[PDB]
Amino acid sequence: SKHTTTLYEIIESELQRLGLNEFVNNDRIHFNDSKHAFMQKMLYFDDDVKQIVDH
Amino acid sequence: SKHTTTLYEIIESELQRLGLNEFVNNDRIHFNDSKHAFMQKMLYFDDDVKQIVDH
Amino acid sequence: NDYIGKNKDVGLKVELTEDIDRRIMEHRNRFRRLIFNRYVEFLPLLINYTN
Amino acid sequence: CDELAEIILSRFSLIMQSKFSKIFLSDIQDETINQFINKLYNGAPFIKTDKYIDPE
Amino acid sequence: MYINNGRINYNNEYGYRRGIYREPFYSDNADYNTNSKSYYDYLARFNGFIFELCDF
Amino acid sequence: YNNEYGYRRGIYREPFYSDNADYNTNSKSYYDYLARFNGFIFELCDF
Amino acid sequence: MYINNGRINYNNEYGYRRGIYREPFYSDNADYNTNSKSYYDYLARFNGFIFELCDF
Amino acid sequence: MYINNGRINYNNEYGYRRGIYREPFYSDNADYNTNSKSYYDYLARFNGFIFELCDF
Repeated sequence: SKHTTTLYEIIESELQRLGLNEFVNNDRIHFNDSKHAFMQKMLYFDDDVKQIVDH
Repeated sequence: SKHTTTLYEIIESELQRLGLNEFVNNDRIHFNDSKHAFMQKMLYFDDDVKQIVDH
Repeated sequence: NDYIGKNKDVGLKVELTEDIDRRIMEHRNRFRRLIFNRYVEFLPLLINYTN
Repeated sequence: CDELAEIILSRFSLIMQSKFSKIFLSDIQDETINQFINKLYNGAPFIKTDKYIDPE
Repeated sequence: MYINNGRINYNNEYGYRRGIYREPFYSDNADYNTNSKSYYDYLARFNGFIFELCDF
Repeated sequence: YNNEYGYRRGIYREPFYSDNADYNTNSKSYYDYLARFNGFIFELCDF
Repeated sequence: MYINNGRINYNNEYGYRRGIYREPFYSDNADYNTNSKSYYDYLARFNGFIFELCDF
Repeated sequence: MYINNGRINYNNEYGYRRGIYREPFYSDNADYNTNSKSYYDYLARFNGFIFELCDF
């Protein structure tokens, strides 16, 4: 990301704008949650990521 | 592992997360169990190792 | 029998390639220091005075 | 001076153009290249790699 | 990084450095690419502020 | 033990047992992982 | 330091210090002049916060 | 071939070294690759501690 940007930052930006958050979730904080974490949400072909890619 | 980790290290770390122990087992200590050791388990491709790889 | 140094608990050593690379780097650094210092010593002796 | 100015324009353009570099071709984030450059720049009489880096 | 008697404590038995000296456990002769933020990320943050202002 | 009589810099390594470790680092590189850790430190303070 | 009035906050203060002379590239202390040492030493800034958080 | 009489005792009849000197039983003209832990393993241990903290 020294020049321009990567796809991951774009998708993370849109996911953050959607209102999702990595850590707190349902009143239990997880650093590497494996759900609601943006990575492991792009890899698992998740619906929100597909929506962002199409948009 | 001089630069980045090996597949064996990641699989071993996840197996240790699962709570398995290779030495003490069921109150009898074996240095090389050949049944519960992490090696001779990823070589036989146990169910745990397959779950770890698929995860 | 053959002679080797007394056993010193040092742990495992890196392979020969890493030894050679570090030796070459240390040789380069040593040469730089040597030549800089030698020029420092040589500098005051350049100009001399008659009588 | 018109003829001398044109020659200098060509002579200076050759100085700025004449810059050499070593270019490594690989995948865009293959961390082997960074390790390979680190060894090559420092002293490294012998470097061990796989067939897929293809130094030639 | 452990829990004993129901209370958590963090301690690194095998650390990279102790004092000024460096421990022998880990090897640090490896170069990793560091990818920071470019100008486009500055534009993106400014655009986010502009979006919030337009919403207000 | 670390007793040495001849000094060569950074060629000796010592094994150790890594009882636990977590390689599941949801990031594309170490830099972004450390950024995520800063964010998580703020979230943890709030929680 | 981090805990005030029964609440814990990080606050990540920044202090700017600029050395007089540039670091020696060819000194033997900086071996391979690689990247990994900074990555190893980055996490050491969180030790105080980790201890205070564990106590809290 | 007789039993150790129910008591285990460790002895090395054919060892590598005898005091300062070297025994002729084993060979030394062999070089083996030594693979230590990298920065990613330091990160893995720190992540293990963070995981335990999150569980707590």
